[PDB]
Amino acid sequence: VPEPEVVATPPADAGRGLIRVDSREIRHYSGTRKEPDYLVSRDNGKTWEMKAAPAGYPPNYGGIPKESPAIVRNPLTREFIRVQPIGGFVFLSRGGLDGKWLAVTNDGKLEEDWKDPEKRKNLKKLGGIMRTPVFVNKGRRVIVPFHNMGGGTKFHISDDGGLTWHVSRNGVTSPRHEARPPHQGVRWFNNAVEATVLEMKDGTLWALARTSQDQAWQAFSKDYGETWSKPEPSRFFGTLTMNTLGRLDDGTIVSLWTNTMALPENATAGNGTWEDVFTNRDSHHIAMSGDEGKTWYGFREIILDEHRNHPGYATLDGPEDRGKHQSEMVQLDKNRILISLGQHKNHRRLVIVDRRWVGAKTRATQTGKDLDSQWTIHTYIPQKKGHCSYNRKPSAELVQDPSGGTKKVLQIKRLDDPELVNEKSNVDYRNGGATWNFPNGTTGLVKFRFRVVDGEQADDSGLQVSLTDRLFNACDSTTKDYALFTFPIRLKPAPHLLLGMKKVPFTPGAWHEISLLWQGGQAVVSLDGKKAGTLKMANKSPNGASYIHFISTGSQPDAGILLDTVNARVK
Ligand SMILES: [Ca+2]
Ligand SMILES: [Cl-]
Repeated sequence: VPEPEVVATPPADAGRGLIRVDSREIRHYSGTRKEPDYLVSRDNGKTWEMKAAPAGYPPNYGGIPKESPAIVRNPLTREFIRVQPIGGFVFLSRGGLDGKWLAVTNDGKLEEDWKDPEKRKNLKKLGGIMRTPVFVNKGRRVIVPFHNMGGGTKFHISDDGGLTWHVSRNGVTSPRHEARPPHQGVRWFNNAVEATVLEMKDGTLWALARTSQDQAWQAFSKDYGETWSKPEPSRFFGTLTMNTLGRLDDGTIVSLWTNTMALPENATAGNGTWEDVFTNRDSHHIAMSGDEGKTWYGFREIILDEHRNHPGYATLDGPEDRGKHQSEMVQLDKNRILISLGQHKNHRRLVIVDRRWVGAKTRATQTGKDLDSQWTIHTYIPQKKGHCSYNRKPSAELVQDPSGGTKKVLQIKRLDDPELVNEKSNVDYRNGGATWNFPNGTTGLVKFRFRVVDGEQADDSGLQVSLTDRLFNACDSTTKDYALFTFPIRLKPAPHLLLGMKKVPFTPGAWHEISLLWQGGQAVVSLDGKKAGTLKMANKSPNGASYIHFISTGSQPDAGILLDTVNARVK
């Protein structure tokens, strides 16, 4: 069963503009300010080329150059509706995407002659930053989520195919972040923004929205979007990144999001009215549910950002926002889904994912072979660069296997690098680390092979090992406080595992295997095939474990430990 496959770079940041035309043709429109165009696949998503749009397709009067308008098919008429991410007009098609297009007027009529500037003055303009129109109530209503500068998500609502519009009575909100430890400042405040909506089988609507909390928040509507329930945390971890929900032909729900935890806010973060830095946008994830969201599986990494370790990350080809957050999906066939994801022309991708891969129960890795594609190891140079970015370094390096032979293995240690410190922001990212994804499970077995490096060690040198339910940065020493299960490997006074107050010795100069067998609220730890002790769950999870996280613990430069293989099996 195939791993995720990159097939192209979309012509706009992801999240809007991907649209199926027929059984073989799929398009991704653009935000171009010039003659409209689109990226097109004519082989159901495998290969792609740019094409100019025909003369009757409207230019982008609103929007912005890096974002396409949203294009959605009306399920009753099979025509299309188009809205921009911001500004511009409401366009409806007659005769398809390459047919005639009409703009909605303020008086509920349709305007054919929209290339006349004077006639554009009386066209309907929907306010706010908009996401994707969705058709609900047996196709008879269309809703467009939007947010303004402060009051949270609300919905533009039309009951006549988009000709006339009103606003929902309420929408979705979420609370402000508080500067409590480990935070030294406030996260940029987003009040339940950038919502995705799904119609559930019982007619209820589910809205899932981006927040300043550790997870997306959600609300539900029983009246097709007019009114919404009290907002609550969702099961999808992530902060200040976008969620997308969709449904496959057979009823299966798909959730796409960036399943990450940002580094704690530092001492120069503002009052929350603006963002200082993004440290959580270098991955994208997928989970699925076959039972209307009662249970979920997957939580797999679709892709890691190829540039994530780079010391020029923030400023290569301009300073604008980049990464793997934002996404849109189109099903290709029973087993395959096409996803557009990310921001910036060097980071944006179109990727094909297989559902059988989402449902897999095992994964294995060797650091020397798989570092580039599978391992998050970057630390940050904590100096603001570009638009809300930091440049990076790899925090851990491959070295020869001390035993001999051809394996390269990962050295995880406390770095001697003053560039990873910012005194005024009061942050220090010199502890190297590494983290790796596997399919989600509430029960599982993970095994890893490690060795103490033969050299000088500090008094607190070692490795904190954590099982987590989202991706924590390699250099984040607070991971243990949020982990499902966690324990330290200590190198001094002599090497040992610490399980509670139990010390379990092991030898230097030799490879060792540790296994973690978890079930419910307990994890059994084994060393070289012998039971070593049992760990109580530190944090409950709505989902289960889907990452193992390793971080050095030394406070002075040390030699650290080597990491070779990791294997996971879940049930
Ligand atoms: Ca911040
Ligand atoms: Cl943003």
